[PDB]
Amino acid sequence: TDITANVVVSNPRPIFTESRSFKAVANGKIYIGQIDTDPVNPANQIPVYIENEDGSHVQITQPLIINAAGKIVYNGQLVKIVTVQGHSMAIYDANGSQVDYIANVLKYDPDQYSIEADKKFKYSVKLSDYPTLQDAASAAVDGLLIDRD
Amino acid sequence: ANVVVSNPRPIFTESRSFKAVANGKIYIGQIDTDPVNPANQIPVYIENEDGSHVQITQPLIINAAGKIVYNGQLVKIVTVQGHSMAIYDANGSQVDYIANVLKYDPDQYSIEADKKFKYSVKLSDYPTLQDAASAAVDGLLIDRDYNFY
Amino acid sequence: TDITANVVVSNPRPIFTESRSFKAVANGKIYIGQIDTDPVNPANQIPVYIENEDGSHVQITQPLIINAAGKIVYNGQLVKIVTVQGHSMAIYDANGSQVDYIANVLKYDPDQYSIEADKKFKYSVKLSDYPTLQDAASAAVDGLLID
Amino acid sequence: MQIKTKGDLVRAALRKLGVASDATLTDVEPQSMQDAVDDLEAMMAEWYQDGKGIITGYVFSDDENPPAEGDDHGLRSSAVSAVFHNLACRIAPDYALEATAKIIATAKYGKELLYKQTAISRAKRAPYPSRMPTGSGNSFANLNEWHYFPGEQ
Amino acid sequence: MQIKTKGDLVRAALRKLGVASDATLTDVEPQSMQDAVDDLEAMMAEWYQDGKGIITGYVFSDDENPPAEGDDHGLRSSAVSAVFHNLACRIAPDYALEATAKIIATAKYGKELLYKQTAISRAKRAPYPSRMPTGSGNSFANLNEWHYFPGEQ
Repeated sequence: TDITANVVVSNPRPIFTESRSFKAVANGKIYIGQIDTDPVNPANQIPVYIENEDGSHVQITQPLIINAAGKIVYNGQLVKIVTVQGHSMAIYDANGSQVDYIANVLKYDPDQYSIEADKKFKYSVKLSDYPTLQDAASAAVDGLLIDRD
Repeated sequence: ANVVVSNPRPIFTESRSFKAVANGKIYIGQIDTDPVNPANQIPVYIENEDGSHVQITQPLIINAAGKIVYNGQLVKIVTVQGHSMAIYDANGSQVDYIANVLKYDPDQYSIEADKKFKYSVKLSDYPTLQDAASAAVDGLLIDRDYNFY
Repeated sequence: TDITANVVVSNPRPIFTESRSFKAVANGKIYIGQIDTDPVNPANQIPVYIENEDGSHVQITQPLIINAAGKIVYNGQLVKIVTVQGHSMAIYDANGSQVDYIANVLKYDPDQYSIEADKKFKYSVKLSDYPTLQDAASAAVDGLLID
Repeated sequence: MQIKTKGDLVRAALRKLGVASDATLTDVEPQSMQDAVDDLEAMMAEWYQDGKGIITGYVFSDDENPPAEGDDHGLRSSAVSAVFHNLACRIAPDYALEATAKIIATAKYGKELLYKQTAISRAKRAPYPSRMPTGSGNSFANLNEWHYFPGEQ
Repeated sequence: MQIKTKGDLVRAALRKLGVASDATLTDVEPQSMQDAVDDLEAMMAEWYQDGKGIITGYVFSDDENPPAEGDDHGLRSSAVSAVFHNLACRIAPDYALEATAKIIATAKYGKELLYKQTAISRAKRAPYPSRMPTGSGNSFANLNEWHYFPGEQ
């Protein structure tokens, strides 16, 4: 009501925990691969980038290493990992067992109706809802509508 | 280089302490109602990785880690309507209550949006033009520069 | 069978835990500022809005308290504390020690897709939905379609 | 106590050595933490000697739960200041460092205080020998036909 | 005393070490304070040993209050000059600094003065053995048929 407010304040560093007990996975490898494939096989893996402050994306080796805190760590330091969406995730423990396996991380999305709805409609901003012309024009895709205000 | 890598598995913890809500119970009820009583709830469904769905009894249980478990394996639970969840500890106390996990109701709003919106589709989401035109009705867009052959 | 899937059961509250260990920040403070700046000073901070159970927003002071569990407390546990733009997070500990500092953070709100969909698409009531023509025209706004 | 977990002992030892702590720019890689935890478990098993050595509250990882670094240690509050000092002393050869004399003195003091209570409790006197008569002053064990002591048995 | 809080003890120890004071223009960093207060609690928990150790007025934080720096300590006015000197001697291993010999001598003196009163109070003589007669001079316990001493019991 007051503003759009589309950004949620949440934990900016992901946390990985064990499945049978409540404790962070220590020195547990993480593998990332294509949709519905085994990330352990090097043929199915996708590039994984580290996003520095400068905005430069530097690719690193596929097996990501977790620390005692449960967060992805590179060379002892916490890093921000960004990859192309739609990646299967396979978390492996230090011993060599399997903690979790997710075929499509986009399926673990609280709202899945929006994904289906976005495909089958036309996008066009109405002038009535936005206060001014510039705001409506900036967020406009595929034509507009001219109404009051 | 779009979506940050993160754990999408849900972890349920206590409100006033750092605990895992061992052996807790989650009730999935109807919108803006108390799900404790047995009459006022909605069905829940498991979604395996392949895509099958299985009917599940209402009193969802929580593992020792804090993740929902059926039999001995971690699972993913999907409901068709909008729901209100209530997490309880082993001793029967209330951990958290959410009147609306989603502020809107996906089913009724889906029917309304089907009634009051145009059904045209775009080529961007569909790899091939034939696949796009197969499921496209009432319009098509030709968004990306599709190659002829 | 294969019934339609619309919403998945998930935990909507985030936990802030100390780095290098597996403890929860006891009574630390969260400072939210612009993208690549220092959130501590008043100049760089950005407005912060509560999101109530019903759609509404109440502004609060920038320093955010954290309870023993690791979730932002306010008085009772507060809901989703939605801000605008992409902020920089500077989490402090109980005794003013810097836990972690991140420049660029951006996560979108999954809730309230109805408002975005209404503001997004354009209206066409069609004719197959309604039995006759008069009732179809009564509910028709800026468009109409035939069989 | 803030040192509840084994990883807390490892981090305290590393801080005492100066290698890495909370306020340091560079940090050690988790495999080093795993190796330090394994070395700590080896050290604590050698002192116990299976109940016949130093006795302190300590629970060994059963290996069923994967991360042995995360689980809690049953150490009482007094033994903590000795265990991580000794762990830091043993970790110095792992790197190129050498432990400072103060750390060595603290480890000595800690182990001595660890064993002093058990040493007091284990100082017991053996019973009378088998061929040792009981005098005529008992007047009851003497009248009960039990003139001689039973023995160590 | 103006050293009521644990933070005052930490600041005094750091100033004695020369790490952070006003005589040196540097300032105290919070994580150093947290590490030093954790080390102080560990060291003080080792000295008391559940009572069988050095007895001084001290309250151990149950961690119900998250910030343990601000809370009060029950140290009597005489033990303060020993506690922070020993704390400053212990902290220096965290950096590469080495404590000056004066600080070591002062810590020795402080600990000795801490334990001397308890040493005086705990030097008690054992009672008479069980098989020791009371002579014919008592004349009252002798008339009460209570000829022999009761014993250590």
